[PDB]
Amino acid sequence: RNLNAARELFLDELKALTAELKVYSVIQSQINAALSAKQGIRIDAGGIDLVDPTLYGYAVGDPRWKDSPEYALLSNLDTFSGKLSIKDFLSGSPKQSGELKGLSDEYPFEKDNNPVGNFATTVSDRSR
Amino acid sequence: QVQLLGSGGGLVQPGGSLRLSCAASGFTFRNYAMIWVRQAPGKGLDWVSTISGTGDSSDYADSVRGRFTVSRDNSKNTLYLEMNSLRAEDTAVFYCAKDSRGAAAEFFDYWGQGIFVTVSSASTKGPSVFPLAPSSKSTSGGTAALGCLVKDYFPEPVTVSWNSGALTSGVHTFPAVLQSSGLYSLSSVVTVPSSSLGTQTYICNVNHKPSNTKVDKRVEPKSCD
Amino acid sequence: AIRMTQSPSSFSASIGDRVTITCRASQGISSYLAWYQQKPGKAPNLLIYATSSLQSGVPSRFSGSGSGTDFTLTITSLQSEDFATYYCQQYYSHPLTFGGGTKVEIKRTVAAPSVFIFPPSDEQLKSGTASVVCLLNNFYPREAKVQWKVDNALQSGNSQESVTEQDSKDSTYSLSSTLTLSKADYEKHKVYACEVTHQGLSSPVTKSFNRGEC
Ligand SMILES: [Cl-]
Ligand SMILES: [Cl-]
Repeated sequence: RNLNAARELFLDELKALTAELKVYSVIQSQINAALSAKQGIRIDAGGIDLVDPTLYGYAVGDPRWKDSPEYALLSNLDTFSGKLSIKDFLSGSPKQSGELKGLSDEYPFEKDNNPVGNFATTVSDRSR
Repeated sequence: QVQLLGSGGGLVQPGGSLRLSCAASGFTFRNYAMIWVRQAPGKGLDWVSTISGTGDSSDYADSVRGRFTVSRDNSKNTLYLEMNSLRAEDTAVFYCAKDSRGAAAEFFDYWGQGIFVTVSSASTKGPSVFPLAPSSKSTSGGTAALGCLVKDYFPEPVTVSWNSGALTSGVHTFPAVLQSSGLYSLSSVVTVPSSSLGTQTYICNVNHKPSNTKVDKRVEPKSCD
Repeated sequence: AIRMTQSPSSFSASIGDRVTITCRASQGISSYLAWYQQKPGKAPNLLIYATSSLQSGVPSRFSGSGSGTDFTLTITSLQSEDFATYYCQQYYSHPLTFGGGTKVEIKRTVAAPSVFIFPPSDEQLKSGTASVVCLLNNFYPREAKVQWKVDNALQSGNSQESVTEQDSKDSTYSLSSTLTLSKADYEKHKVYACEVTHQGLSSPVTKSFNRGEC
């Protein structure tokens, strides 16, 4: 009952967080690259697909991918469509970091008040 | 300076439409997600819609879904809210607001001044503007009170300024009371040196936008007994 | 909707008091909470974001704290210009939701009103109506009693009152009372008087005029 239910709850809860963190880790990579190159970033369907098993150490076709915490988290977002863009993920529910709305498909690099920079900050705040 | 100048408000029949407008300047508008917030009379703040920087994404409160559309023009630096199928419950003040940081809609450092929306089948009525003339009956020692009664108008609001904005010190513009007639009335008053009455000109500038009323009324001493 | 329950809905405090506004979320929202001030007939201003980051230009007497579900806004040393309504706002998810608001009012010492009266304009009389205005200026507290008398005969159901929001420097109120009559009624009677009763006055103050000396 109570101790063991709690134990299972926490184990599951931890897997969820670990998955989400791993996703935000991939998203933070993309951003950091754009910042390093002084370039813009595309977070729409022209950016990377986050429902790629290879992003999480699984080969394509591996049947266990479908049973992964990553797939569990990603496929249950209201934005999931088989694919899932950065924007889809960030604006998708339910996840432990909530939702970002008013997201644009593209953030251009600009010398002053860098859009990509402002994107980086808000994602950074969510991935913490 | 950062500015968000709102417009497109006013009085509309139930079922009618309005297009709220908010003209942005002093920041790179295209990099800020924006929101619309409404505030019904005597109520708190309610989020209405969100739009992304580029305008390629929008969200809506469930009560306005389908009948309100948010949009933006990034070349002209304008934010829009198209409102259809309006109900009494939509009567409210609407604020546009910019995100602090811009990339998403989260928390809002700049808010436009409210746009008044009244939904009613009643007709517009412009105010009479009458002077509340300084006499000794409104002189208390060195201080004189004078004002303007802004009477019998609909809907809210009227704006009153004194000497075209020059005089702000001592001005009290009271909240409007809804008369039994169904029309509003308010006074704007100011206290001034009773020795200025002789020499200095006092003019209230009353604006009622729904009626296109723009009065400038000289208020002049009138010795009573 | 994540529901934000604010408490209390209002309070009165003296200048210098420490005051605490509470905001409870229907579910966890991590740190994604902000606070706004709204002075009457003005747009809101951002005070605090991320639970406890102070917005540039805001005095440090404002501080936010909380985690998850319970959030607090403290004003550590209340000032006269802190008269406002305060709202919390979550941004953990959409729809963005706001607390019901807390109206902060300010206790101060008694201040008596100055009382002014205005007879109706010639211009108005021409139109068939007559409004008489009685102004009470810069008083505390809000509670006041204005009575109209015509030829020394108490009026009833005959007039309407309006009251300003509290001043930002001295925390007083002003009040209008407006008596409305037809030109026909107005011209029957002679003596028009408002009698103001207020804590800051020892006996009532009466301002009045004779119709035909205007
Ligand atoms: Cl900018
Ligand atoms: Cl005091």
